[PDB]
This record gives sequence, C-alpha cells and structure tokens, in this order.
Amino acid sequence: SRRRVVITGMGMLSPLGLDVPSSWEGILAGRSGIAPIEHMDLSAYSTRFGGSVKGFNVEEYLSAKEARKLDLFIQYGLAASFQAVRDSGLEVTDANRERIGVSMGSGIGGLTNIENNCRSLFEQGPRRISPFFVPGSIINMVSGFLSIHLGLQGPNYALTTAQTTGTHSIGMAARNIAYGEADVMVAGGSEMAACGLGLGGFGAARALSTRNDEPTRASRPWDRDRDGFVLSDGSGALVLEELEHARARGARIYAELVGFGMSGDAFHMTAPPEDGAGAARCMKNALRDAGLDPRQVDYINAHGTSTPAGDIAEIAAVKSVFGEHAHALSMSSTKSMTGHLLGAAGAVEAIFSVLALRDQVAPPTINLDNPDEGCDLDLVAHEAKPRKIDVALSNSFGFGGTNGTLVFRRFA
Amino acid sequence: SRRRVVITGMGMLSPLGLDVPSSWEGILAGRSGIAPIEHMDLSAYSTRFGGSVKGFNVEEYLSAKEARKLDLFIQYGLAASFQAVRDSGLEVTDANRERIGVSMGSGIGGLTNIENNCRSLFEQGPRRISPFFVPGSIINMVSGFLSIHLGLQGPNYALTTAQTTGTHSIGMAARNIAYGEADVMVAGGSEMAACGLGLGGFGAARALSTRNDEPTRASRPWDRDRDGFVLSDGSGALVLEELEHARARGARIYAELVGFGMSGDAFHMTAPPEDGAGAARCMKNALRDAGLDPRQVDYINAHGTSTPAGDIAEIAAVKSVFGEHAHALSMSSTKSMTGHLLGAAGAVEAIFSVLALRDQVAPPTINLDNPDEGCDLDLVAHEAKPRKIDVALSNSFGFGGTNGTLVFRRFA
Ligand SMILES: Cc1cccc(NC(=O)[C@@H]2CCCN2)n1
Ligand SMILES: Cc1cccc(NC(=O)[C@@H]2CCCN2)n1
Repeated sequence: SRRRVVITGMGMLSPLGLDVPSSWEGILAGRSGIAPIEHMDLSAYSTRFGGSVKGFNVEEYLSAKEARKLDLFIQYGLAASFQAVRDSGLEVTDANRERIGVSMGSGIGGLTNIENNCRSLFEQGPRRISPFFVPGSIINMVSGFLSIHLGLQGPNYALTTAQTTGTHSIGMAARNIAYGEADVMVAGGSEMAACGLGLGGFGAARALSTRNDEPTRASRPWDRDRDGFVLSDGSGALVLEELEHARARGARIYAELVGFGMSGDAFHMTAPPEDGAGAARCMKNALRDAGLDPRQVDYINAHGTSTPAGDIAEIAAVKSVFGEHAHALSMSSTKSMTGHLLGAAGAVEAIFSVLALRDQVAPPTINLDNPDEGCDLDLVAHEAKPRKIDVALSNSFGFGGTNGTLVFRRFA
Repeated sequence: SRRRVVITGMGMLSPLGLDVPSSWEGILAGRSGIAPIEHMDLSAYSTRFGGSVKGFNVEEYLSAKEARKLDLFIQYGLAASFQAVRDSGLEVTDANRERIGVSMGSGIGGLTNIENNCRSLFEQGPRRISPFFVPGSIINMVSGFLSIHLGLQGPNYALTTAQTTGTHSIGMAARNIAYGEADVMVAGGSEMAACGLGLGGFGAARALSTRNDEPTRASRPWDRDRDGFVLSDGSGALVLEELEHARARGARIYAELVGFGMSGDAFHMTAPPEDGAGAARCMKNALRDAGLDPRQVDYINAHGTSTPAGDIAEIAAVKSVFGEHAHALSMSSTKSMTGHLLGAAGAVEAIFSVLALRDQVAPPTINLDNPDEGCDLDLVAHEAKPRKIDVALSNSFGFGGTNGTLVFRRFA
C-alpha cells in the first residue's frame, strides 16, 4: 500500500506575473505574457520575442552577493521554491528536517551563464571564468541551495527530462512521499533559455514561431496558422505533503495528487508519433495509477506547444484514451498565453491544473481562431469556462519521446 | 509490495578501457588512466591532464552520421548502455517493451557541444548554430536516444545531481522496479566535461589537482600531499531487473541491489561538512533500507575524490557509522586510478563494487604513500587485496550537499 499526497503550497514566476495569484489572474483573463525580448540584440535571429519574467527582484529572496553566484534559472527556481514553502506555512524543525526534501529540475540549465563565461573564455582566456561558474550553473543547485537555506535533509535531487522536467519532478516527488521516503517535497522546475543559444538553438531546428509582427498571436495551439512554440522563462514549485502530516498541522490543502504516469515514445529525437501513442500510454498509466476510469476526467491542461506535429498528436492521444468521453472533458493549452517554459512548463501547468480544481474553471486556449483538421474537441477557445472539475490531468511530452502525466483530484 | 532488484548487465567506458573487463583489469593491476590531455591546447590552464577515454570508436555502436549530431557524453552513455543491454542477454519484445525504461544521467551534459556552438555564435552568428544543438547536448537524450534505438517504452528520465548523479540514477531506477513501475531499467551516467569551460570552470574554483608534471600521481585520496580532484571522462550503465523476471528468463545475476540512501547535507554549495554528517546520514539510510547490521559491510568503494576536505569527511562518516567495525572492513577509491568521472563516477564505481563481489577482491587506493591525520582505516593502499566480500557499499557526494549510497550483496 501507499500514502496519499496533497498540495499545500505553490510558488511561481511566469511571463504573466511574479507569483501564483497574479499569473492565475492573467490565465483566466486570457492575457498574453509574450513580447519582443529586451536588453538583448536579436537582429540576426528569426525569432525576436517570447515570455520573459518582467520585474523580478532577486533581492526579495537572496543578498545581491549570493544572487551574483547563481544563473537566472537557479534564481527563478529558488523564488518559486521560497514562495511555495511560505504558501504552505510549513515549519522545518530538528524533528522533521530529515523528512523534507527537494526535486527542482531544469530542461536546459545554465545557458545564459555558460554564454557569459564563454564570452570571457574566448575574449580573455580561462582566467576570466567565474569561480562560481560550475556550482552557479548546474541544474541540481536549486535543490542544493534550497536545502542549504532551509536546512532540508530529505531526498535532494534534480530531474532533467527536457520539456517534461516539471511534470516528472512533481510525480517522482509524490512517489517519494507515497512510498514513505519523505513526508514533504518541494518539486517543480525552472528555466531561462532566452539567451542566444536558446533562441539560436531552437531557431536552428526551425522549432520556434517566427510571427515577429504579432508576438501575442504567435502561440496558437491547435490553430491551422500555428508555426512552432514560443520560448518562455520562469518557474513553478509545489509543496507536496503526506495527507496525515498535512491534517495534523492544520495545512490548507489545494488538491490531491492521485496519479503519476511516465512512458517513452521510443519514436524520434524531437517529433512525437502522429497517433500520440506515447501520450496515450502515459495518460492510461497515470489513470491506472490513480485507480480512475478515463470517464472521470473533466479537465486536461495539454502540453499544447503550438507546433504542427505536437498539437495534432495530443488530439489523437486524447481520442484514443477517452473514446466517447473525449468531447465531454475540456482541454486547453495555457501555453497559448504563457508560451513554453520548457522544463518549468510542467510545474506552472500543474499549479494551473490545481487552481482549475479550486476555482472550478477551465483556462482558455487563446488565439484558437481556426481549429485545424481533427481539432474538434472542447479546446476552451478564447475565454475561460466555468464547469465541474473533480479530476484534472496535466500532460508533458518532451524531446527523446519522454512523456509525463499528473492526475489531480479535488480534496474536500 | 516491494520487489527485489538484481544486476544482469554492465557496460563502461573509462580512462582504463573501452569496456568493463578491460577497465576492471586496470583496477586490479593499480594502473592510472590519467595523462596530459591531447584533444585541445591547455597551455593557458593551471590543469593540463585528466582521464580521457582513449581510442573510442563510436562506429562500433552508431553510424558516423548520427554520431556527428551527438555530444561525446551522449556517445559515451549509448556505448555503456548498449554494452550493458548486450551483457544482460535481455530481448526487447512487444510483450515487455513497456516494462523496460532508462535513467542515464549526467552532471554537466553537452558542455563541449554548447561551447562549440557558443564559439560559432560569437564569431559567426546564430545562423551557424547546429540544428542538432538542443537534442545533441541536453542531459535526457542518453535516455531518449537509447529508448529510440532499442524500443524501450518504460519510464524514460535523467537525473542531474553533479558528482552523485550515477549513484542516484541507479538507486532511483531500482526503486522504479522495487515499486513495480518497471521490470527492467538501464541506469547509470556519462560525462565528458574536458573542454575549456570544464577544466577552466573547475580550475577557477581551484578544485583540481595542479600536478601537471606527474599526472598518474595526481589522484591520491587520503594522501597528505593531495591537492584536488582529477577530471575524467566516460560512462557506466547497469541492467537492473526484478529478481523473479531475471529468474524466469535464466539471467546471469552479478549481485543484488539491497539498499539505497539519499540525504542532503544542507551544509554548503560545494564543501562537505568536515565530520561527514551528510554521508553518515546517507549510509545509515541505505544500511537500514537493506535490513543490515553495519558489521555485514565488507567493502566500501569510497567517493574518495582526492580533495583535502572531502577525503577526511569520508573517514569521519565511516568511523561514526561503523564504530569499531570501521577497522575490519576495507575501503578504497578507484578514483586513484580512473580520476573523477563526475556524474558517471557513481556508475563505474557501482560496477567496480559489483566486480569486488564477483571476484572477492578489494581494489587498491594507488598513490596512498603517506596517509593523512586520522586516515588509519584499511584503505587498501597500493595493491588489490583478496578478501571475503558478502556486502559492498558505493558512496557518492556532490555539489549542493547531495549524497548517495548503494548497497550490493552476493546472490545465490
Ligand atoms: C494568424 C493571425 C494573424 C493576425 C490576427 C489573427 N487573428 C485575429 O485577428 C482574430 C480572428 C478574427 C478575429 N480576431 N490571426
Ligand atoms: C568558429 C570558430 C572556431 C574556433 C576559433 C574561432 N575564432 C578564432 O580563433 C579567432 C576570432 C578572431 C581571430 N580568430 N572561431
């Protein structure tokens, strides 16, 4: 048997806001966080826009001196992590510190830092490389710095499963708690790949929307005019907690994490299969994990990246999995507003899935002006939709054919 | 309920050889794989040597056309993964493909690749960044590419926990099998951090031995004249398999994985606590996990990095966990011969640990001419020591205060 896992704290940086409530206000209002990228020369680039975090003050969290040692993705992960722990009310003690762990991930990690240290290496040679270059750039330092700051002595690790990182991180954090290895985990992901290499690398694979004339319309999942994903920055963190632990301290419980699905496509390095067979197995795995029939699902936060092959595979996957229930559930892509936070996508979208449960409302897919061939599900086009939501799925599909699904259920 | 997990397959690239048996012969013979580096000009660097993989032919595994798109750490991960799977005798079929997954990790991932594209970006511009830059460089694509080549549709992920990555990857893949998420996992890690940013970045931190004039004597764990770790390249992969699944197909069983511990130090970003408190908490978690009396431990493959603080913290941790039995067990660092493969270190060392059980021999700590203050355990100085080993333990510690312990025993 297995312990139950609830969500008692959430934290976020996104293109829509510097916390969860501001981000969620944007989501429900159908606001875009997408805009031309500033303080950065993108003249030679085919994409000049994306979702930046606007107005982030790291000194609300760290001294200027400690922040100078850390890549932006690490700053963003720590901000979401500190927010979620504060949100939870959790008190770390000598009696529980060994039962509280961290799994914050990243898809791509310290590109901005690697870029600036490369600049120095090429211009001036090795002796201008920062002594903090390695510990300030590696993906496990959000978990590491968070554990050192709060005295957390539980399981300390980091996933990196490209665009599936946030989903996998929350899921395997839930397993740690369910199977009794910890009572509390801080889990999610952070990303800041709006550097030359992120825009250039994804630009070189022709992965990115090039709609520079209208950045707020670039991200249009399931729309017949979509031309690739919109690159976005930020972080999500959740405080996961064993239910009896949460009840005993009188925690506020947002929702219960009932199911976790993983699967490999084993198909292609970057492209999903057209029938969405991997996403189908993953969702089926996640619903089995939860002991739920596909009929009980009301809301799916899609991966919904706005790429030609990706959006259409997810329609295929959902129809395969949910048969005659496929039209009854609502499925939206919050990436229509946020863009694609890569390794952080699954984290902020888990929070949006939890808040859909609290507020009984399906977030919109904005820009869904002309649903494509086969895209005839309830994609919640243009505007938020109030409705009954007992069960919410969050899907992530990433490079290497790596899939993740989280099943959240209302707790009352 | 919790299932048992055994090792049916191993594979390796190291500075000592291009597979496991050739690497293991080097270990037992006290051979150093450390030499001045030849693949770049390091005259501007304070460290000009490391454990390179020598004479690696990727066309023993992949087409030159797919290899050209992949960072060496991925090529190294795939070579070790392919060896381990072949060594297991397992056949992937439609009947089991969904129960076979992969967790191959890395500390730093495609730093060589990212540096090369960074160079193209800064001298030429973004139009010269490879279209393959992202899928050819990010850490999860060892798991990704292995799944695509072999048709593995089980859990597909990667850990990144710096120098602990290999141990965590193995430990967590065993938990996946233990809890019935998979019947087989290919797990371990791979690293190729010998580029400008790698040797420069660790150099900037003053973490590396600067013994350029005698590279084979540089790695001298617990020796009073140790001056930092030696950077080494390679991969380790194991086939982990549910015991009954292995029995049902008549698999050759190297050993049983009975114990896994993780703890965070919550002490410092890069320095271990002098008293080994985090490593002690970690070994105890793992011995408890294995249902063991600590006196059952015969052999420890120490992290043993040849840093001043790390080496002494490990003695302290072993004395505190094993009390007077700390004087009866044998503990050695194969990093004396391989150097430090960072995220692959836990993977090759798990294999050395399993071969110490197969062959009933404790590998030496070479270069241990003058053991330091308090370093008075059986550290198997100079020469392999034949001896009874029923139970072997492999330790890793990492930046972020992240700890891993694996416990193996002989199986009948
Ligand atoms: C591809 C593209 C470019 C510019 C605008 C739009 N969509 C609209 O303007 C929507 C549809 C009709 C009412 N408003 N789509
Ligand atoms: C793409 C690439 C690879 C290796 C080196 C360089 N550039 C140089 O070596 C410098 C630039 C100014 C004069 N030569 N670029």
